[PDB]
Amino acid sequence: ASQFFFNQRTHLVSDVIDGAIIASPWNNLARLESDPAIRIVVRRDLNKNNVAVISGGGSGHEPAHVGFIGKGMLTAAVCGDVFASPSVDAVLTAIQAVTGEAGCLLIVKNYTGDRLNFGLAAEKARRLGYNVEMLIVGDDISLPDNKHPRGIAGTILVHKIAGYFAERGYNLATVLREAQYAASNTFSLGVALSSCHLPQETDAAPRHHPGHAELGMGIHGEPGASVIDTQNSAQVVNLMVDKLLAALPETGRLAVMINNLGGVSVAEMAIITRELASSPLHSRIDWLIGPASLVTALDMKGFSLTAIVLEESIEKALLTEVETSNWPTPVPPREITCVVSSHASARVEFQPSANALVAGIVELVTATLSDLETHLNALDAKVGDGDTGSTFAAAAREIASLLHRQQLPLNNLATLFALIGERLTVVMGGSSGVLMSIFFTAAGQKLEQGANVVEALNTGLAQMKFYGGADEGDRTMIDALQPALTSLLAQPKNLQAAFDAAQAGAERTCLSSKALGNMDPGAQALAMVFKALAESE
Amino acid sequence: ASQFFFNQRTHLVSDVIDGAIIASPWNNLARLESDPAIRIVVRRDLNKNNVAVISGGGSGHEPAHVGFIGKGMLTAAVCGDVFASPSVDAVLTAIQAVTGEAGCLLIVKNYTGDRLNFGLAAEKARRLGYNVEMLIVGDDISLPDNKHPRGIAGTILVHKIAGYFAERGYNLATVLREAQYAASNTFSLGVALSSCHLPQETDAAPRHHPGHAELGMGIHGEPGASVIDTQNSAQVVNLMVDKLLAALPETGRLAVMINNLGGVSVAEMAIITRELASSPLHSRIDWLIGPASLVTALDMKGFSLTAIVLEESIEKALLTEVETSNWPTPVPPREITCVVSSHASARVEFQPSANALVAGIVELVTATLSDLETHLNALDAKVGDGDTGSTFAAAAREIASLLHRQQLPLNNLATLFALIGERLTVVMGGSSGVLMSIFFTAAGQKLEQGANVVEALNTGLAQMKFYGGADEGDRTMIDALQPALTSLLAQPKNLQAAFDAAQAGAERTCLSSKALGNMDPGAQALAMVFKALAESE
Ligand SMILES: Nc1ncnc2c1ncn2[C@@H]1O[C@H](COP(=O)(O)OP(=O)(O)NP(=O)(O)O)[C@@H](O)[C@H]1O
Ligand SMILES: Nc1ncnc2c1ncn2[C@@H]1O[C@H](COP(=O)(O)OP(=O)(O)NP(=O)(O)O)[C@@H](O)[C@H]1O
Ligand SMILES: O=C(CO)CO
Ligand SMILES: O=C(CO)CO
Ligand SMILES: [Mg+2]
Ligand SMILES: [Mg+2]
Ligand SMILES: [Mg+2]
Ligand SMILES: [Mg+2]
Repeated sequence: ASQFFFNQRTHLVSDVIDGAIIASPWNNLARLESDPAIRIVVRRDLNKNNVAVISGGGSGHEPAHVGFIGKGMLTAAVCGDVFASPSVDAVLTAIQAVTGEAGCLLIVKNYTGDRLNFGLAAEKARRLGYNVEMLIVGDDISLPDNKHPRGIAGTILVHKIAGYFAERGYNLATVLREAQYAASNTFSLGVALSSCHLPQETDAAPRHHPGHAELGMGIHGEPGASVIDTQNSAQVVNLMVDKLLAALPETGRLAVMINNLGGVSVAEMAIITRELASSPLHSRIDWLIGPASLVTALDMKGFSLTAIVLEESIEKALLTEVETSNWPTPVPPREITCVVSSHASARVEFQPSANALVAGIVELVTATLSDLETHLNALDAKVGDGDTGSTFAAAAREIASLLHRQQLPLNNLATLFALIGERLTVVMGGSSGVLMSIFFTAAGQKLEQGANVVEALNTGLAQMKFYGGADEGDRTMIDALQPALTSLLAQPKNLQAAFDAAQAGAERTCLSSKALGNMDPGAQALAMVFKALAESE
Repeated sequence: ASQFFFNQRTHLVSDVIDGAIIASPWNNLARLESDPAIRIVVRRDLNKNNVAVISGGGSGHEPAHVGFIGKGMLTAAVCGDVFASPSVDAVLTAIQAVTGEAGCLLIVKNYTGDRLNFGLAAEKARRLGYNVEMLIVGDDISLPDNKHPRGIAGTILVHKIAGYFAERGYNLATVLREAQYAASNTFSLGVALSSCHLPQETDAAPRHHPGHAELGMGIHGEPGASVIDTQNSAQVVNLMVDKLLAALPETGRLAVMINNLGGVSVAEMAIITRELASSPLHSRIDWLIGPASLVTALDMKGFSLTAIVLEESIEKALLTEVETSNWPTPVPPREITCVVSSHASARVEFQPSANALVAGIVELVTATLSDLETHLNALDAKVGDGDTGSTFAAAAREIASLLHRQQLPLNNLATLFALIGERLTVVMGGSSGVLMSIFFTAAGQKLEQGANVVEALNTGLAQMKFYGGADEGDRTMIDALQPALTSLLAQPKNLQAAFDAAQAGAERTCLSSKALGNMDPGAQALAMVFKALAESE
């Protein structure tokens, strides 16, 4: 057991190169022909004139590094198995394959493996006349007590710079110089809630600290430095900023790169951006690079923060656009702005009126429902959350009240409907309330545009179905309403006819239980209403 | 206990809007002033003239939908809490705030919540004169037995189209029409290894099926349809393709969108792309949209596949560039190509020679090490993996052999070194081998460029330090080599002097254990070598 989408373990690395290629925005990536145990990617527009910038490292960091290959950055990338440096054979095959006479600059992440392998390589290469140069990058500041700073997220910035001068046609020695400069002005710090899943069956889940967060967890999954007693975005980001400010000049503009280690939600990544924005670090940030997954660790739920000082040339090269696959384009921290609108109140206006007829109905209808409360709750109990009767009564009691306080526009229906619509949702929560609002609301806009009572009701229904998604036969109040309304559309004055129609429909809902004790509360509610009307006309 | 980067639970949604804004590439996003319980984002370049396309839904799907706001797509986006539709109050405030006279088209994801809320809204809006229109999107094909297809990943394509016609200045009724057209030509299917983590303490971990994968897992984390008996990339992707082909025309070009639900590694996402590339679906794909996180479910470890038929207008509108935050730019499935190089073999050339002197050393040195094997293994056992003696002997026995078979270029050192360098890594695996290769290899390139034996050795060392990262005092063989080499650089012929130097250094490594039983194998190995040399001169 594990949790990894992959086919043939042994074709893992390869398959990733393929898919990386099959998605090249600039179709500028190409695999270098060679033994299967050597996985190299090289830019199709090879310019052996300029100094070639080669980079690499293990897999699982993705897009690093095939991602940053092409005009403006990496010439080629050497990929080894998951979390393991390539062979010497491969780093060499790469130098030869793409290095011209201007030379090549190997940019290696600070780890004894990559160093040793890329190193022996660079040597066997020097010996073949190739002018080689190697720059070890160590930007992690998470373990100051350790001799060799781990190389992480910041590495790619070192590329951006090196690549700049490379394309401009500068001498190898000038590339290296400018490359190291950036490096020594780069500081990265990472945090993670839980490690990453691997492409193999393992003992137990990934390292994890319940409720806590590990600071400085290595991209290979290495153990970090400390453990923060919380998972709180603000707190955690601030702490990181301190440790970051603690190792950055007391003054100097800078660009900050927010890296997603692979398993943080886009949402979370966003909060973290808001956190760093309100960070004591804000007042010196002229640029943001992220949120984005730039140098990940498989699906590790962690993010990183990389700061780079803008002294001299650095900034110029950052901002220069390039032709890579995943390189993000620096963006100055925008300022949240509040746009305003001429927002007209919806609160329906009305002027109280009396109307012996309509009032008699509003009274009868409202009252009818109000008594059922208990029984409808009973029915809703064998079916759902036993809240129907109470829910429906709230809406009734409310309009019933407004009736008695003489505050109802009885003389104008299109307005009375619109009013009821705009009030039920309040007294009654839940879908019902909204559905019962959609009904009248849509109804009143049919009456308004000059239509009879039955045509509005029927349309108020059509809308209730459109949004509510319910048809006849779904064991719903629609099962009694429609029939009832379809009967009034024929014989507009025959209330017995419409009553019977509802009662029949209300009964169908009784013939498909999975819990007359299986009856759908809505249907009943409806039917008993039309029954009330009929026993008075 | 949980696993979520967030500060104030109640400011969750808001905070995400902020960070989404603070990163706007086009600085075209702005929050609409309103009560705090109403979270709306609207494009700054509001053009009431064109029909406004409003969309929304819960949070946690991220960049959807604030990410797709701007020229060419969404006018505004209404955001509700995590995995919960916005209020009616909010969907309305949005329509008013940005809808002109040309009207507005609400594009809603198929879920009873969003429908009901955005619906009552659209109604209360119609009533205020606003020409409103609502399009429910349902592209999930994972549960054909269900009445209402869930809305997912494909939704954004529906936007791309609707937005197209909107900006061109078309009539509301033309937008809707073209919008629905795309929708009905969109088919999505998702898979997940495990659900997502939420911003709250919960009973147990997210749904998960050890070794298996859930098909049709809802973006809210709903239960999917089936469960595949494997996690295999190829298998899983193929199955999805079948079910996809099963619901797509037997003929027709199409674009496919590969969506990352939030928690899949970039690497995995890439394999899945390679899988779909070799899929029975390839021969009809003129475009790829992804891999990318477009409509996620927090950190859910799953991906989705959305197919859209290119009949008529659809394709024209897809490809049109827009001014959004996260909209990807369709890219035709590239073809992996193999670039070739003029790769010169490194295999060092040499012509056998005899040399009484040098051979006497190669013999003495090689032999000296060869005997230690046992003792060096003992020392390496109290310190590391008890493999030193054996490792070092392999390298010795090997050169010792080559000595005896008269196959060594004894007459030319620069070549003998270069040869030994190019052979030790083979007989001896592990860092030692590589270090011992870096030594001689770099050495031979110093002798080659005309230098004495001691200057090469000293340089071979300098390199070993540069790549190996070890300095004097790190309890390493460097602790005996350097002193020894530093002694020969002064008195080049005094072997006793150099011996003593090593023996002293070898002894320092003895004064900092954490396991003369604490001695570093490397150091000893070295010292006993210079001792051998001295007891013969
Ligand atoms: N399209 C529809 N979808 C769902 N329910 C409907 C629909 N049309 C009518 N109903 C009725 O809605 C009633 C539900 O009762 P109600 O008093 O709202 O409690 P509830 O809906 O079960 N809980 P809640 O989701 O919080 O509103 C049922 O009796 C159904 O008859
Ligand atoms: N960076 C370094 N530079 C120089 N010498 C080193 C360095 N690291 C280790 N050594 C020496 O190399 C010896 C390593 O012994 P060895 O028998 O190769 O076991 P090992 O280090 O565990 N090989 P491996 O299993 O690949 O890690 C030690 O005695 C050290 O003296
Ligand atoms: O993945 C790690 C292996 O060394 C860094 O490349
Ligand atoms: O998050 C979901 C809420 O219904 C989809 O918008
Ligand atoms: Mg109920
Ligand atoms: Mg309820
Ligand atoms: Mg050992
Ligand atoms: Mg070993």
